[PDB]
Amino acid sequence: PKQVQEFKQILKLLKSGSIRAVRVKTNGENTKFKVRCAKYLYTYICADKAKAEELKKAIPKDIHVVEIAKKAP
Amino acid sequence: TKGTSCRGTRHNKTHILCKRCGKRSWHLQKQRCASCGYPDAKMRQYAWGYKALRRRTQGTGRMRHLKIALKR
Amino acid sequence: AVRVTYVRKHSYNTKSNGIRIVKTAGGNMTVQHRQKISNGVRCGDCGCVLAGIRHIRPHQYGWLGKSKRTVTRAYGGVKCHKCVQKKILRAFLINEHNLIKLAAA
Amino acid sequence: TGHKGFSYKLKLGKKIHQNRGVPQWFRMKTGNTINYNFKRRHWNRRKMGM
Amino acid sequence: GRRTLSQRKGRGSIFKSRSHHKLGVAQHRAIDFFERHSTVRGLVKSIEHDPGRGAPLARVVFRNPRQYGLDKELFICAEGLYSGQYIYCGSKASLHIGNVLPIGQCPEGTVVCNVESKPGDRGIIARASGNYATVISHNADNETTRIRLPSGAKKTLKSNCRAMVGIIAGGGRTEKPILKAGVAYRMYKAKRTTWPRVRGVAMNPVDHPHGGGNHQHVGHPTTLKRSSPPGQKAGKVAARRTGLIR
Amino acid sequence: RTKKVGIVGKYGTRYGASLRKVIKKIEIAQHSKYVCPFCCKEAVRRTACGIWECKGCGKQIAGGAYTLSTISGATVRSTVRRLRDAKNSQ
RNA sequence: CACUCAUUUCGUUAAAUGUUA
RNA sequence: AAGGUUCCUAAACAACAUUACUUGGAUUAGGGUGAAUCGAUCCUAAAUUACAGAUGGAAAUCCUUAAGAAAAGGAUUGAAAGGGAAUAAGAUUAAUAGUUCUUAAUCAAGAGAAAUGGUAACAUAUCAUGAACUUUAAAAUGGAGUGUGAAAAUCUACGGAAGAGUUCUCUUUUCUUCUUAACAAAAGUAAAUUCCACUGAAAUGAAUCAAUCAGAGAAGUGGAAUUUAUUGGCUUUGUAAGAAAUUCAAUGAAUUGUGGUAUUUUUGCAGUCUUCAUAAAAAUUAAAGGGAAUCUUUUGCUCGUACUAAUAACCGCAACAGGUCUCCAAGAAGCAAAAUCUUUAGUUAAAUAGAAUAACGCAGGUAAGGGAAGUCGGCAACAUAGCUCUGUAAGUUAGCAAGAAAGAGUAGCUCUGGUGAUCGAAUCAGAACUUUAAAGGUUAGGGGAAUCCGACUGUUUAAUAAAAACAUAGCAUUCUGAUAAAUCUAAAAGGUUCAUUACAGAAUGUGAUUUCUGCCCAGUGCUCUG
RNA sequence: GAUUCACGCAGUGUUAACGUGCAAAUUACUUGUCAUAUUUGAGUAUAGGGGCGAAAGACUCAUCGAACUAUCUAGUAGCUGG
Repeated sequence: PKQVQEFKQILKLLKSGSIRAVRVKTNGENTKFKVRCAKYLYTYICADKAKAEELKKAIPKDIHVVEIAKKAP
Repeated sequence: TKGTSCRGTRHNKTHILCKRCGKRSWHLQKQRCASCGYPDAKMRQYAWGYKALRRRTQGTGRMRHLKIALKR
Repeated sequence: AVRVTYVRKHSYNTKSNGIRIVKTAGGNMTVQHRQKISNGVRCGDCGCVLAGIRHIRPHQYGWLGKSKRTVTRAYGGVKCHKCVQKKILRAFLINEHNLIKLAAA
Repeated sequence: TGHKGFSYKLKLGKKIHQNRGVPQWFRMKTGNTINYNFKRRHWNRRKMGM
Repeated sequence: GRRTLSQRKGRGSIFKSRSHHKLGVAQHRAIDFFERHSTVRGLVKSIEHDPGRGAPLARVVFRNPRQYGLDKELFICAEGLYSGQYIYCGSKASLHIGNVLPIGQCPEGTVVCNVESKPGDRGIIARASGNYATVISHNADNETTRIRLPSGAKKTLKSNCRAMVGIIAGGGRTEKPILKAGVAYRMYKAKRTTWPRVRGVAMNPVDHPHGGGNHQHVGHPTTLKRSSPPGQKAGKVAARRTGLIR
Repeated sequence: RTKKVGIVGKYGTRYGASLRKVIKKIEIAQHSKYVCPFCCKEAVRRTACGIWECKGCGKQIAGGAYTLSTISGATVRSTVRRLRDAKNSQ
C-alpha cells in the first residue's frame, strides 16, 4: 500500500485507465479514497468535504465504487 | 550406568533399509549392506551361512520369468 | 507476559534462526525472523570500510539502484579516496621521475 | 519423524494397511481356518523395526 | 602384548594433522626464466599468523612475467619485513633482507633462511622461528657452496639453490615458560594429537615394554639398537652418550 | 600496590617464584609499546606471535615473538648491510 | 676414474634449457 | 531425533492399564496432513566413492588430479543446527495451516560516440551503454569484561472510558481492557563511529566508567556517510479499523491520550583486554580497471507437513522414581534464574481403598542432669551460618594465610541529613519513642594446633577402590638434514607426523619453586671417528 | 587454567533406603563440582594379537587379561553324572 500526498496525483490516477476499483472510507475526521490498481493500493486522505465531492465526481462511471462507513461490507 | 541408563541416548540409526535386498541392513556410514552385500555386484553369500542361503536364493521368490522358461 | 513459539521447524538458536517478538492486534505477540548483520565494502589497500555503500546481504545489492552500490569516482566502490589519491600521485610522480632520470637525462 | 523420504512414507502407509483383521464375509467361507490375523501389531506392543 | 602408541601413530586416524585453518603451503615461487636470469618484484601485502607454526607468513604478490594477471605467493616472513615492502627474487637481486637470491650470489658469512636443498624445490632448511643458515664457503670449480645448518651440521648445495636473506621472524618463542597444562593443550590446537604423554612405566606389560611390576621401574637398559623392531624401540635409540654431559 | 610481584600477581601463588620471575620479564616486553621504525611513534603493539602492528601509522611488521626486534636479528641486519657494502664496492 | 642411457627423488601453466647470432 | 496413525469423532468394554472403569495412548468403523515465499532439493566442511592408471596368487587394495589424447580447469557423495532469492495480519476445522479463506505484499524466470550536481567527503522515482580479460569486496568468522542506543516485558506518574470485586466498618477504593503485522512512506527528531572543508595547538590541549588522541594535523565551526531486529533508528503515516480487545442493546451501537535521569531480557554499537589458541569453504552477488560493439501481463514443477516429544506416544521386556538436544518465560522477597508463596496455563489422575491406632520397622523430630565416658574411628546427629563496624597470629614462593582467630551491632514506629536534573533514583548516615530486645519462617561457613602424601587447576577402575594413583608445567636424556627419524601395509608412481624442516619431528625418565644431585665403565646394555 | 552461589552434573559419607527393587546400579539426605585441560548435539574417522586409553587391563552395544556371530564341531576328556 502506497499513499498519494496531494490532490493533483490522485486525479491522474482515476484519469488513467490502470484503475480497477475504488473504495471510499469515511472516518470521524477525514475520508480516504483507496484506488485499487494492478500492483498497489493507492490511498488519498481528504480532510475537506468540498474536495471530497470533487473527487467523487471524477470517478469514471464504469468502475466499481464501494462506500464504507462505521459498518464494513 | 552401563545397563538401563546408557540406553536412553539410542536415537540414531546405524542401519536403514537396503534397496537391493529390502532388509534393514544398509550401513549408513559404511555405505554398504550387511545382508546382501550391496554395491558389490555379486550377492553376498557364504558357505558357513547355510541357513542364510536358504532364506534368500533362487526359488524363494516369485520366479516370474524362470517359472515359464524351465516348464517350456 | 505472553510466551511465544518458533513458527518454522528450526529449534536451535543458530545465526540464521534469529527472531523478534513483536506485539500484534489484540495484545498477542507474534514471532518474526530477523536478518543477519552484514559487513560493508572495504578498500582493497587499507582495508577500511567504504562510505556511500550500505551494509546488506550480497544478493540485496542487485535490488538497489545503480547509483546506490558505488561512488562516482575512479575505482569507486573498491578503493577509498585516500587509497585512490595515492594511486594518482604514484602514477604521475614515478612516470615524471623516469622521464628525467632516464629517457634523455 | 515429521521429515521423511517419499518412499519411506509409502512403506509406512503399507504397514498401516496391513494392520487389519479378517473381514467378516471371509470368515463365513466353507472350510475356513483363518479367523484372526497373526501378523498383526500395535505401536505400543511391537516396534516394526524400519 | 598390545601395540604401543608409537605404532598406532603411524596409521594416522586420530593423529592426523589438524590442518584445517592453515593458510597454505609456504614456499618460494616456481623457478622460471625471469628468476634464473633476471629479477621479479613482489609486494608484501600482509603478514598473517599461520596456525600450527610459530613464524608469521607473508602474502607477497608478484605481478606476472608472461601473462596478464597476478601471482599470489605465500612466503615465510623474514624478520624486519613490513607491509607495503618491495622484495625482489632473482639472480641479480640486491643483498637486502627479505630478497630471494641463489645461494651462490650470497657472500661468505651471509645469513639466509628458507634454503633449498635441491634447486627448484621451493625451500627446505631454516624455516622455524628465529632459525637461519650461514654461508660457509663457495666452490666455483663444481658450482657448489657450503652452508651451516641450524643444528650445526654443514651441508654442500648447488650454487643456484635459492634462499631468502634474513632471520625467520618469531624468534625467542620457546624461551617463554609454559606455566599451565592448559597452555600446552592449546599449543597443539593446529598440530597433531600428542600432548598428554603417559609414561611407559605407568602402563602395564601388555601396553608398553616399560610396563613394570610392583615398583615403577624399567628393569632393562633403556639404550637400544637402531635395528630394534617397532613395538620394542622405546627409549633412546643408538645412544652414543648418555647422562648429564660435562 | 605490590612490593615486587608486579605483573605476575595474576598468577597468585601457584607456579614457583623463579618461573613467575622468568615469565614476568617476558610479559612486560610482550605487552609494551615500541617505537615505529617508519613513523617514530610509540605505537607498535603485538597482535600475534611475530606480528607487530603500528596503530596510528598503518604498518604491519614481522619481528620477534615477544619483542619488536630480537638481538639476533639486529646483528644480522648489520651483518648483511656490511656484506652488501663490500659486494657493492669491489 | 669420466659419461648417461636404464634407475632413484623431485618441479612446473612440462612457459625461454643448450649453442650461435 | 525416535515412534508410526498413537491424531479427531462415533459405536462399543471380551481382553489390557497389580481394585473397578460408563475412562483410555485399549476394541471396531470412519475422517484427517493443502506451500512460488517453511524445509528437503542447491553449496561446500570434516570426510566419502567412480572410469583409466598403479598394486595383488586371489578377493580386492591404492590413487581423487597425480600417473590419462579423460575430467576453461578439474570427477561423485557428504549438513531438515553451517551458507541460502522471495509472506504477513485476521478468520477458519471435530483435527491442517508462515500451507486453506479474506485482504495486502514480495521474489525469480520470461513477454509487451554514450548525463549531471558538490571545493571535498559524496549525491541524483532505471536513467545517464559497457564485451573478452583481470582485480577487489561480500557470503565469512574466537572469547572475556565495561559503557551505551533502541525495542519488549515488569513497575510507575498524569487523565480518563467501560465492566467486575468488597462494602454496615472503612475504602474519590482493588482488579480487568485500552492492541495492531509483513511490505512501503518521509511530518518531526536521536545515539555512536568514520571521513571532508576553513584554521593551525606549547602557557600543550581534547576527552572516557576505563582509555585514548593530535603539525603524516588536535580542539572549534560547518558539512558527508554508515550502523541502530523492513524501506531510514525512534515517534508518526499507508496497510488500518473496515481487523481485534473490552462493554451495552436486540444484528446495531460505544471507546482504543500522554509520560518515566526505574529493573530485567533481547538486539546492535564503541573502544579495552587475551592467546607458543588468531578462531571454515563453496554455491552465489556487487563493484572497479579495460574499451570490444554500435508501467501491464504470464508462469512458479517434485517431496515432507497429522500426533507425542515424555512421572504414559522415544530407548531400557512395561503407563519402569533411570536416560534423552533445544526455543519462549509474571508477581512478592532477596545480592541472587537460591529456598517459600502466588498469577496465565496445566492438573487433582498418575502400580486400589476402609476400619483400627499392637509390636518391630522406614522417614521426620524433641528431651531433665552430664557432655564422646559410646565407638576401630565424633559414624550419625547437634552445632556455626546473612549483612555492617572494630580487629586479625605464626608461617610465606611476599602473591597469600584471611571470611584467620576474637568482639559489638541488627526489630517496629515518628523524624532529620547526604548523594542529581532544568521533577526523580533507591541508597547511606544519624536522632527520639515503644516493645516479647530483633539475620534466622525459608536460605545460610563450625573453628583452632600439628604430622604424612601429592606442588597447584584437571583425570581415573560405567556396576564394591576418587586416592598418595594418572596428567601437568619445570628439569634432563636420545636419535634425525627431510631421498631422514618414527611408523602403518601382503604389495604399491602406497600411508601418517608432514599445508612440516632442528625455536622441528620422533623416543623416553623425573615430576612446581628453593637447595643438591656424591663415588663407580668391573658385569649386562648402547656407542666408536678404530 | 582465583574464591563462591544458582540452572545442571557427579557420586564423598550414611558403609541410610531398596536389595524376588522404581531400577540387571536406582532413591533420599549430606558432600563435591558447577566455562576455556568447561558441558553438550549432530556429522564424521579409527575394528579384534585390532582400535581407543590424562593408564584403571579401563572402554570397544548389560559381552573384554582379547567383542559378537557362524563354520570346522556331536572339538578332546585317564574326570563327574545317568
